[PDB]
Amino acid sequence: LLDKKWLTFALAIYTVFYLWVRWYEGVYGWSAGLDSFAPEFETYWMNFLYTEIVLEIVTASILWGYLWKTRDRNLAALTPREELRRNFTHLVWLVAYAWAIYWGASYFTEQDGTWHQTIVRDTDFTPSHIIEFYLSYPIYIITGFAAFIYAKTRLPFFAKGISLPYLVLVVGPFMILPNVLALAVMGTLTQTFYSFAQGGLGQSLCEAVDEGL
Amino acid sequence: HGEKSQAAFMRMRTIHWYDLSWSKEKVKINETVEIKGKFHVFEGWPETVDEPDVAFLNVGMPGPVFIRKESYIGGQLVPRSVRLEIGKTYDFRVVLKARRPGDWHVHTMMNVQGGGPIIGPGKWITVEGSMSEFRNPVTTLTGQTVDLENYNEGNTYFWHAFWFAIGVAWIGYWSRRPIFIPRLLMVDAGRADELVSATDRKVAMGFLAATILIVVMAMSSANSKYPITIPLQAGTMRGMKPLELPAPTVSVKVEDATYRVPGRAMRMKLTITNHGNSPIRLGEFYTASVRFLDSDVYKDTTGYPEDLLAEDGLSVSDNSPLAPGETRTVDVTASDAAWEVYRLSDIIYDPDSRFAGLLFFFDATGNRQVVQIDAPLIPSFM
Amino acid sequence: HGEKSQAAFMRMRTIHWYDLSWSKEKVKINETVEIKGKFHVFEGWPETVDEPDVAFLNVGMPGPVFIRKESYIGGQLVPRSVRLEIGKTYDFRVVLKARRPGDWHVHTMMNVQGGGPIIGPGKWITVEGSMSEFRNPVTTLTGQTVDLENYNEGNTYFWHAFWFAIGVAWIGYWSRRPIFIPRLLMVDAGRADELVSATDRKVAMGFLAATILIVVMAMSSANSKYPITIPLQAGTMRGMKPLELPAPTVSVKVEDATYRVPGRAMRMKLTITNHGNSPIRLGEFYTASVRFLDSDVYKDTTGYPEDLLAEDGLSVSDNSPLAPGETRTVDVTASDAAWEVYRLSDIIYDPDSRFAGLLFFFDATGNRQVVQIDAPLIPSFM
Ligand code: CUA
Ligand code: CUA
Ligand SMILES: [Cu+2]
Ligand SMILES: [Cu+2]
Ligand SMILES: [Zn+2]
Ligand SMILES: [Zn+2]
Ligand SMILES: [Zn+2]
Repeated sequence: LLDKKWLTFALAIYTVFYLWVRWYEGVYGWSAGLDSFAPEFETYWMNFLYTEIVLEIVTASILWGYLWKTRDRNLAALTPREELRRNFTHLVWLVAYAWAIYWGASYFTEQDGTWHQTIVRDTDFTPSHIIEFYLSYPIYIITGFAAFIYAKTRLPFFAKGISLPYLVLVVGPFMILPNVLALAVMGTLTQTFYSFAQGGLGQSLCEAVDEGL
Repeated sequence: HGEKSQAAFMRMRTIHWYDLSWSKEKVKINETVEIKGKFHVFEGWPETVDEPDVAFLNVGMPGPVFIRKESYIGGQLVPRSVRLEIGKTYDFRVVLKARRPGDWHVHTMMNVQGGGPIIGPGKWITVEGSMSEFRNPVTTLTGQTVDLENYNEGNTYFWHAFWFAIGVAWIGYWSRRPIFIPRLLMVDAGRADELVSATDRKVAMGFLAATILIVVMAMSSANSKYPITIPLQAGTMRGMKPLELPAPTVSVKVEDATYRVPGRAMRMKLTITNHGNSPIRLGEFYTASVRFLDSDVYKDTTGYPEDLLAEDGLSVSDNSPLAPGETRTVDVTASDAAWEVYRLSDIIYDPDSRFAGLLFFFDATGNRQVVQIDAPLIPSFM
Repeated sequence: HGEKSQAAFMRMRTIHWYDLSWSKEKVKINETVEIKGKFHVFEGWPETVDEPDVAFLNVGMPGPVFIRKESYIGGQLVPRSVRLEIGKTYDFRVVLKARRPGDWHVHTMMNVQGGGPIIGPGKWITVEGSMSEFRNPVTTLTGQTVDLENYNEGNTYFWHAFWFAIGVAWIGYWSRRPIFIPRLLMVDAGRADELVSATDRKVAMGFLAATILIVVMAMSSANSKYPITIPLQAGTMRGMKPLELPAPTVSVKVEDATYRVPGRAMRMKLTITNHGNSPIRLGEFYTASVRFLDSDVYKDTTGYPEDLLAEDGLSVSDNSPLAPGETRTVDVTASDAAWEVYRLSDIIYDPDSRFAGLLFFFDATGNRQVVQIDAPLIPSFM
């Protein structure tokens, strides 16, 4: 009933996964990950790459595939009671996105930043590149899409549309690449906020302000 | 680490490192290891690498597993960038203090201005001990002696926490109240402005005045302690003293030079011609950190990295003494796995198939002549 | 005026000016004053000042209180910018004609390309007389002799007034009528186009054709008188003849050099070592236009600017004759208000605490040797 700790999954699923990763490189950063022309790189690090790309195409196809087919066909008449439950789960998807972005755009990014300072790169495929570019980014993009689709397929307001700011939010990362804009999130919240208040205007939200609160 | 992947001809024709020496192979935390040697900036510097007008004498390691206590090109201490001059040879000396226990492949590298870290040979050095043992003491012109490992650490932290807290304090103050969906709607139908009012706007200027106040107080408080301070010292050192080399007594001429694809060896047809007066023999060809020796003629003692030293890698069709006044053409082959391991064989992907090295000749009583060769190097497949 | 506020190390390590002389101290309008001397471009030129590939030999004064009649680097007249070469010494000669009555602090300065006026020492010169006396005559390859003070003045004025008048004439024609609030409203409700009509559009093309006409008439009339004209002569002069200096006989070595903060003096410990064959003494340390002398040894007669000449500013711990072959270490102290007045003391704000100067040594029979020193200069506070 209402909004569950299906959320606790969303927060810990990345946290555990990425903390395992940080350990994993932590031990093989030095050992294998220094000289790329050693055969221990083609096993502990290169194989890691091929594994993830494949896992990402797959889970992406499954995750988007799933939701697009379980798209609510008879959306026209379903209760405000669930138009809330769903709105909340949507918000969990966004928490999952934001968390996923944190790891990608802040964590592993400025980490790669440090890595460059300490060893001259042997490949465009350093450990922190295998993790920063081809693990971290696909993940938050997949999370991104998921959320978008969930909203489009699960909530009116979002269905019959394609939100601009939301589209921009989700595909934006596809036009972010280095050497040698994600604020859309606002627009898309101010939306999800309205989405919450269709029946849930009441209020509070204008009634129980003019009184207690 | 990081050579190997970089263009084979860049590595051949950029900086030649020789007479390298390392004072120790194994060292305790806080102990010193001293790297010495010479480097020549190759006269035929490639295009495409900005001339070393502003270069920096760096060290090739995985971070501060050592700290660089001192570095010297010519006689002079070199903490800045320095202007090196094409064609010239210099002697350098790096002095490293050990900081992190482990096995490090330390290189001596040049950092050049416009495109390129120019990485010299790397040698494995082992640090034993505990990082908790490391000290980096330094005495100021101000009286005090501090440890650079931790100096000013607590200060840094305080000021960041303090300000960070105040940032939180501000959002905190506003977030006692509800944040989004009521405040959003209030703005919508009808006016906002019930959402904020002094005592809100008193706190607003409380913060605003408090902030300017604390900044200026803090600053001239930081000026009270620490009244003697300089700006970051910077700026390229010119006038690097180059090494005065005697004109070489041998001259060589490279007629064709080929390599097998795929292979582990480079052949070249040299006309060695011995001016000056003592029977001379060829003992080494140095090419891209990789050193090929005729062990019938010369033997490394400096403990040059084992993966880069080809003990009898170099074979001369005729390496009998070359009498003074005499001049002969000879077929020379530099051969060793290092040619494939360090990817000099990757010259076949380079847009400029030209090599460059140093040959080392030795007379009877064992004093040496260094001539430098460069030429186009041509593949042969069939 | 303008040095002093510029970075003390730029002033130290950029161009050194010596053997300066001024033909006169007081001068009548239309009279000549000639500045001579030598300058060295310092081998350790800073980063940050583009090398003097395109430099200009200027004069530091408050506008044309003099005019520059001639200027010479090497033998050559230098009315363009010139390429000077780092390391080299040149002799210059500037020739000034006096134009405005007064007291002028005249400097000799170099103008450099990328960032910087490089200002030499300034001397006060006094011009007596009337500005109404000043003539700048010049004979052309075209026969005529004109006065540059007023040449082409009236012409300039006429054409400007004439065209300015026409400008007014055009607005004046339209402003006989009412300009704004009626015309604005006519455009508004209903159409404009009653606001303009030939005879308006006759006048329009009257002006239009008359303008094109007068321009072309005037131009080929200006071509008729003055049929012989060249383009502005420009372009950097290469091949500046540098001075051929004899290799110095003394060599010095700077081991530490310190300055007191705050203070008026710089100490340095030199190892002076006298090769060549006559007992040598130290007479002068020139640093940044400031000259410190040991009057025990040398006396300026050239009337070097009083505020920059420290008559016994230089003290040597031991300035007895230094025998040929002998070498000694000596403590030297340059000391004078000029060090604080010309703000060399402000080196403490510079991001490169390194100085540079010239030492002048004199043997028994009064002939001299110039060595240049540079080194880091380190503050001491406690
Ligand atoms: Cu690092 Cu070899
Ligand atoms: Cu300008 Cu004296
Ligand atoms: Cu070389
Ligand atoms: Cu000089
Ligand atoms: Zn990167
Ligand atoms: Zn060894
Ligand atoms: Zn006088």
